[PDB]
Amino acid sequence: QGITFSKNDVEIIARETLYRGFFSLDLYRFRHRLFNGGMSGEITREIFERGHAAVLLPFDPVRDEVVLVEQIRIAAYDTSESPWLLEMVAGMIEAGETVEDVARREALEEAGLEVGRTKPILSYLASPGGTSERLSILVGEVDASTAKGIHGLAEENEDIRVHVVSREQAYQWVEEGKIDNAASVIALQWLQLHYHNLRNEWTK
Amino acid sequence: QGITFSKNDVEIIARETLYRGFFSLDLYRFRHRLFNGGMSGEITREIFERGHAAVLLPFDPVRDEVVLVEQIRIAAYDTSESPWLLEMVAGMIEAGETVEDVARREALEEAGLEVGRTKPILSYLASPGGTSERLSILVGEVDASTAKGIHGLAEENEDIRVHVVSREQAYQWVEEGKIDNAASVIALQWLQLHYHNLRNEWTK
Ligand SMILES: [Mg+2]
Ligand SMILES: [Mg+2]
Ligand SMILES: [Mg+2]
Ligand SMILES: [Mg+2]
Repeated sequence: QGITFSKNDVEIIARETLYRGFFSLDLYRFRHRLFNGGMSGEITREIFERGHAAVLLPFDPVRDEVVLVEQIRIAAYDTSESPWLLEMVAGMIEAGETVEDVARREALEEAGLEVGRTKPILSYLASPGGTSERLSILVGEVDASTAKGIHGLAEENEDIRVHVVSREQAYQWVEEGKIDNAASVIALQWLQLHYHNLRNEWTK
Repeated sequence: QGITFSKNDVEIIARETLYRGFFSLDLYRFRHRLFNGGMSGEITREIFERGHAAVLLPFDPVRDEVVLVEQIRIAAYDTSESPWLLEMVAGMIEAGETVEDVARREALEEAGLEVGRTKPILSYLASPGGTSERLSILVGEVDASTAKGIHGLAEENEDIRVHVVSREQAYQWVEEGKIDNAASVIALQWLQLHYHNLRNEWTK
């Protein structure tokens, strides 16, 4: 069971910078084994290179509440009723940083929140046919009564409003499509599948 | 409760295509309302434009099984032990096509699967800080005993292997990180939250 081939079965011949700006787009040139027993020819794929992220689900296990952050995401505009989204605390991981240190820093900058205990949720590839981006989600213990107001770093044009909802309310917003970004959907579905055990662990 | 601002509260000044090849990278230039009042100055964001996708979770409600498709995703290479991933049937939506039309066509091309009934799962933004991509997931009724072999369009260098596993095994592979692409994580978490009702609905 499981996948068929490993890194022994693919060679990346070269990568070519197609675009270099804030982010990059790279042409990967590679060959790989085929399920029928042969080797492919040279394949090329355009890959959006934008680094990787840490994501924090801020969960108050005493109150059974979730902290959401609201901010504009212009890329949502063309397919959404509004480009302002309800999301998880999150940010890019820079060289030498840990997932958990980024999560804590962003929780303070984006929601004014201190974080207590943490546990991993899941680490996922956002859209691996066209981007390398991986996002690593943690759940962090918070006191949701301390989560309120307008945050974000103005010098980076980051304008963020905190919302506090019950867990059940956040999950219903997923089921209704009011929360519809991957990081939040994955985190809140995970929470709906693990909240009993997590609340026990964090309130004993 | 809910979001604060709408499309009336943002002005997209211009979009500039910075790169065009198979996909595009666009620079959005815009200004938007601020939570504390007033308007931002001009902000620019680089946005990866690659269209939008339909995703099909193939679920056999008689057997409580899912059909997975395996193929290489070279963008996974740098952060994964292998770039061959276990994934949902999925494909790009072309002009005029519906999510359902694409899901049914791809199920045949990628897994040799006829699909009976379908239902919506969720529609999500893959990573809206840097890409506009939206993926719309359906669950599709299949006979997993018909699922086997190698598929994909060899003329597009699409080499795909079918795997059939129990729902429980697929979900445990999500928990373990062996399935870690957003579309499959979201779909299989949804299935874990809804399978009892879905099996009752589809075996009446
Ligand atoms: Mg952020
Ligand atoms: Mg931030
Ligand atoms: Mg596909
Ligand atoms: Mg296909």
